[PDB]
Amino acid sequence: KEQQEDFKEAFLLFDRTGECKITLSQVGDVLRALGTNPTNAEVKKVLGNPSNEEMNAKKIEFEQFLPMMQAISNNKDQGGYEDFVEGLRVFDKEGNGTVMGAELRHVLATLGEKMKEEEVEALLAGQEDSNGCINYEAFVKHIMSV
Amino acid sequence: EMAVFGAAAPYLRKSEKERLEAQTRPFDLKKDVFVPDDKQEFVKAKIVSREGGKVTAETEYGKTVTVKEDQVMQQNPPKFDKIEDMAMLTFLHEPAVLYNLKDRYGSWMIYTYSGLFCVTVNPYKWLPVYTPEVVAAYRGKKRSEAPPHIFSISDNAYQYMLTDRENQSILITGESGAGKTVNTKRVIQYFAVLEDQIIQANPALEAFGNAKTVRNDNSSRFGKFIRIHFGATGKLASADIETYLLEKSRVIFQLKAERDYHIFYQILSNKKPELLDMLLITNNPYDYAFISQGETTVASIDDAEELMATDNAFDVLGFTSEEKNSMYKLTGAIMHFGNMKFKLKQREEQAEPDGTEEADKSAYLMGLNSADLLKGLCHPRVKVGNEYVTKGQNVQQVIYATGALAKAVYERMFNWMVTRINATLETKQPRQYFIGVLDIAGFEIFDFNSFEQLCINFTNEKLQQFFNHHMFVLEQEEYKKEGIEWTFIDFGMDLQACIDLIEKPMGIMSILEEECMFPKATDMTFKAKLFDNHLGKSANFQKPRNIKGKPEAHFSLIHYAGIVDYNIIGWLQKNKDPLNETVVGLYQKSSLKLLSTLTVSALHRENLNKLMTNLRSTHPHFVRCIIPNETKSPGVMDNPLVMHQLRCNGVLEGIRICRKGFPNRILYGDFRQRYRILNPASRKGAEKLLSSLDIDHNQYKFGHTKVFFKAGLLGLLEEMRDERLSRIITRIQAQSRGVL
Ligand SMILES: Nc1ncnc2c1ncn2[C@@H]1O[C@H](COP(=O)(O)OP(=O)(O)O)[C@@H](O)[C@H]1O
Ligand SMILES: [Mg+2]
Repeated sequence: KEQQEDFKEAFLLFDRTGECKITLSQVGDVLRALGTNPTNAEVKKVLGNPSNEEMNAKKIEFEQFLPMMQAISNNKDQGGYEDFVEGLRVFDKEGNGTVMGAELRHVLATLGEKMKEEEVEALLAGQEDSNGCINYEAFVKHIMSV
Repeated sequence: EMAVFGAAAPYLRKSEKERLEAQTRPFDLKKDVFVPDDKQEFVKAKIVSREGGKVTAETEYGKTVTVKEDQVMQQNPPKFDKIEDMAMLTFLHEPAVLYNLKDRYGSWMIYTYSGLFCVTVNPYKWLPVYTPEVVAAYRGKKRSEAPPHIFSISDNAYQYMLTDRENQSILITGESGAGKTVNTKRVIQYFAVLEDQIIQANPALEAFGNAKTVRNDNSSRFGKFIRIHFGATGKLASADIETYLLEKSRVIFQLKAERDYHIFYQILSNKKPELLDMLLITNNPYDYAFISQGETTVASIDDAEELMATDNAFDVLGFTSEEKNSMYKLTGAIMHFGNMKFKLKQREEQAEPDGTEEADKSAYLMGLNSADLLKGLCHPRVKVGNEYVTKGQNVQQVIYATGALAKAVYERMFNWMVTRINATLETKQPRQYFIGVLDIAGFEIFDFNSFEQLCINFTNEKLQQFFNHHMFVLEQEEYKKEGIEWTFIDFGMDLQACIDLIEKPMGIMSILEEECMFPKATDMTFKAKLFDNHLGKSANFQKPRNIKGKPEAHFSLIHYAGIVDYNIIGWLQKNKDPLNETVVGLYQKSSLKLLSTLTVSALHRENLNKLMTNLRSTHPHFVRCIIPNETKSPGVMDNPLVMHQLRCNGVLEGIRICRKGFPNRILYGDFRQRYRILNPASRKGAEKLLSSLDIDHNQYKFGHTKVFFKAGLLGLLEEMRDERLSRIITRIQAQSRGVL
């Protein structure tokens, strides 16, 4: 029950209205700050795959949020060091342990899911060497350690 | 960078952005296929809807026709189109090759690799790819990295000669007009970097060894083999030229829609009146039997300009002017022979001459005696035991003899001319490890295939058998090196049936030669004997076909390209080769160049066997040339014609033979270090991952230095790697969202 107590304390702390109510846009952020790394599919299916208009319209309370985190805690798909390093090594053309920053930016903007520039720039802030390359080993240490 | 070439770089290889945009070409493989058409008989379409056995598809041109679902084949994915080399095509299909070739040619792309071949299409305009800077760039470039080009294979052959110390040969064969001569000229200047002499002589050889076909106006009937004799250090030393398979039937006989060789018509042009005056030529082609029966003249060539070009080639060259005058004299004499009439002596089978004035002109031309020539022709003398005895000849026999003599002297003229230019070009520098460059006519399949077409088809069949044997030898050597063998069956017997039907005893040519010596043999008897000895007994032989009202056919064969029907009429008249000997003595007793001068199927067979035994000593290299369209419009190309030529050239069969084994061979270490992304946990790990891939192990073979497997396994591995890395990217995005 203590874990539920912490969940509700975080929920009310993140509640700016005092009604233990949040929006759908921030439910994923709350879940991730509570120890999850889900994809958009996971956060949409728990809500029933709502549309864009319903995404920014409806609001969810802590009582209705409890099943979401209860089910998410049953998922153990979070990745690992080996998979991330193997994925980032293919971009290491010279194979010294570094990846081109510009190529990483372009593939992030085109391949996979595009993300806002500021968050990724802060994530890589100080993670790139003087040559404009990012040592993907230290980058992996940085991203998953937090 | 690809920018070394500069001006030609876009033509040689496209840039990255075009490849990227074409890769994302949105198409669903489940709805776009290839459907047969009516006039092109191969088109692309997308299925509007599936209605069971019959499916309705919309084509690019725009049509609402429907076809049975069994006649539609899979279409190559857009992510893999416009490939530089189509050897590893994901879905090999007969129209897929045509589609890829036309898509490339649309981007103005000429050279394309097809495994061991090098397919090139013929445009009609100047291109910058032959810039000397490009030649320097290709110097030392291998087949893989460099874009497709003939210079790449030439450099590969040069490197093979350097590293193995053995002769190398490059063979070119395509449909007449595919531009083989031009390609040979480009490659010979590439080697040069004497070639000026080669190009200077080329017009003469072309004029003396070409005629207008129903499909082409400057067909090269005979084959050419140019040998570049190098030095011990691989420096150009000298050049030789050899000619094989000259068509005497062309000189003796012509078809309804066919011309004779260019030379006769050139001299028939009056823009050199002195030659006509000294040759006693009336300037009327219809007055000479040997030429009239063909096609009088065509407007595609101005004749006189070609005559001046040939005269310039002769005059400024190693030989003098009186020799040229003698050559013209003898050609005119050959022309004269088509006017004798003869007549069977009353109450006798011997035949005597009537128009004893053409004989006078011919004898004056050769300096012989008209009476002596007539007596020799009418009453030839042969030495039996130790005494000379006369022989009897009827009108038919003497006609055949004179035709054979004329064609033989023409062939000897051609050979002597080749020898003369070769001697002029040759120089006394050391000669070592010659590189051969052969060009020959293609696997022509007209609507009225005849004996000459049969000979060309037999030669092409032999060449294809040689190619298959070379592929088998290479694959077996590779397997022996790798210590594992697969499909240890040679491909020669996969093609030997046609050769057996053609050349071996009781074959078509043997049977024809048997008819030649039979007392009374006619075409009807020839067909009857062919059917009796081969109908049903031999799989290849079969009855003729009557489709869309072809003129006529008598029998058919199953070549490596397809079913081809031939004709019989006239073959006996076109195969007889009685070479009189007394007239040979008269020529050898002549005050002219003739002193230096001295059955068709058998001589052709001997020449072909000489060619094959010469070629076997050299390591081969193969090129393919295909015309895009009948009209000279460069951009447009006719799909049926291109597909027919692709079938004829046997690119598809070659790539299929390659695919029969395990073409995909990858270094074990490279595979372990590259494709381990698929199953993330250099030999133990490689085999562990391969076993744990959860795929049937019959598809792939486990080696020691190179892992082998079929393209089906490779494609599945690549696509599952793609989806796995997509999943990894999605997980990375989820982690980044978690960071937020
Ligand atoms: N590299 C090329 N660029 C442009 N046209 C070419 C090229 N190669 C061949 N051709 C075309 O091919 C024709 C000559 O073909 P040719 O070599 O005589 O055929 P064949 O070898 O059957 O005699 C010319 O009219 C020319 O326009
Ligand atoms: Mg030619």
